Amino acid sequence: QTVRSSFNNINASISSINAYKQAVVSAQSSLDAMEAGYSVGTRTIVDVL
Amino acid sequence: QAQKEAIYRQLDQTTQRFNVGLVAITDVQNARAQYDTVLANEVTARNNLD
Amino acid sequence: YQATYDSAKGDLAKAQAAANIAQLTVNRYQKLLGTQYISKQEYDQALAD
Amino acid sequence: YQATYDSAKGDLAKAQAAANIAQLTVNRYQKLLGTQYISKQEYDQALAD
Amino acid sequence: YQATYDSAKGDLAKAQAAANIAQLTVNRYQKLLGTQYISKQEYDQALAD
Repeated sequence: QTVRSSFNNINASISSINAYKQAVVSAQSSLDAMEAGYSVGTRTIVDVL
Repeated sequence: QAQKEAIYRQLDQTTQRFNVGLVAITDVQNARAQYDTVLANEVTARNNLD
Repeated sequence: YQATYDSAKGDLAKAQAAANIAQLTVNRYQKLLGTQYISKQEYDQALAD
Repeated sequence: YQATYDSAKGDLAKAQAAANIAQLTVNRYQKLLGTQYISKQEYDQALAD
Repeated sequence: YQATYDSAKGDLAKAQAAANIAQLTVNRYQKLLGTQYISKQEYDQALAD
């Protein structure tokens, strides 16, 4: 039972890694959006923070 | 499984909206992130049943 | 003609009240503009109003 | 006729202020649109305005 | 009469711009309607506009 559970845990971790990487990419895109808006003049410093 | 179906349909709707052109790319990235999170959740639930 | 004059004066008073509130809002936004706590778009819109 | 001329000049000034703020918004949105950070619908709406 | 003609032409240009943006929006909605991703009420409203 321990071997089976430990084998499944690795696949779960791989899927979690992929999901978190995509979330990081989306967050970076949002930050770039806020920075571009702030530089243009449509945003405040609080938004980029 | 039901949640995965709903989230995939929402992501497809967002992609169609972007392709026609109604939303920025940030919305598409957010939808893809949510879909990947749902895929990971489905994998976790399958392993829990096992 | 006195009635017409009274109507014109009332319309002028209404316009003056609108201008007063707009000027107050602009003056309030101007102080916040100094410390980058309000986006330039909102200040431009208030100035136009 | 002087009073009528002054009224016409005031109307022209109001229209010019509206056009100025619309042009500023259009320029900012065109600056943002170049690399897909705002929707094309917003840009079209600003252009129409 | 030249001034009146110019004013009428300006009004026509304003109406044409409004019609153009409405047509663009309704075309995009019609493009999206094929896969059942927008409620028919929204498309009917856009067509009426």
